[PDB]
Amino acid sequence: SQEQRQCKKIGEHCYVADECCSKRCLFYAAKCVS
Repeated sequence: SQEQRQCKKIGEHCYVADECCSKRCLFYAAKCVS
């Protein structure tokens, strides 16, 4: 199958890493960063 689900990609808002589907969130950046 092929499912397309995204929580928060690069450039999104998030308070923690868990909040970001990519797990690239930072307390300073507050946004998913590569």
